[PDB]
Amino acid sequence: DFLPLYFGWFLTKKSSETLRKAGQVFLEELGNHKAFKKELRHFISGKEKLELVSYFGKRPPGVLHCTTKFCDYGKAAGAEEYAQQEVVKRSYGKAFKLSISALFVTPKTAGAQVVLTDQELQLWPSDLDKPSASEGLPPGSRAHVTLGCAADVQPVQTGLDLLDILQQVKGGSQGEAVGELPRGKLYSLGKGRWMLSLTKKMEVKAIFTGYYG
Repeated sequence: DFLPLYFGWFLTKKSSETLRKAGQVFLEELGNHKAFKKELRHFISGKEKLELVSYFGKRPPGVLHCTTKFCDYGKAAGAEEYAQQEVVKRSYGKAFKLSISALFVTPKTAGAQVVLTDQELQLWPSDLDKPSASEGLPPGSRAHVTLGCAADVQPVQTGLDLLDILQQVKGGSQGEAVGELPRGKLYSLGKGRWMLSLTKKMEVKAIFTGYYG
């Protein structure tokens, strides 16, 4: 009896359209921003302008999601232990509201930061060999929605990318906002990394369930 490929919160059609459009507008605004344009060298080693919607060409086709535990049908470490928790079984098929606090972009991925409630944090995995990228950071900090990936990148990168962006804000290194977009303040973390802090947290609805490929 096998597990899904992964468990996660799957956004409603409506919420996915909303966040998807938010991400795309952000990519069109970021790519046109003069602060971004003057840093293109720290972005692509390739003078004309980069179109980020095109740059992030591998995108989710339909509904968006926030992954909790990648299971690979039970091949992944901790997959069974995770799937067996009462809270997971109990939460299966239930609606949740997810709060997105920021949109981000690196040379590798574009995504949205999810800020989990403590209830939702109960559905966040407690891995038995923790990532040194994750470590130092409050649990669930890795929670995100993938918006796009560059050609050579696997969408699991997005999470590592977000933890990286946050490792720096932990060291108070985000620095001074270099711009004001209609939705929030634009931060340049360097190394091709960008973060938009939303003035107002987007709220999205999603169903907690398992995806089987």
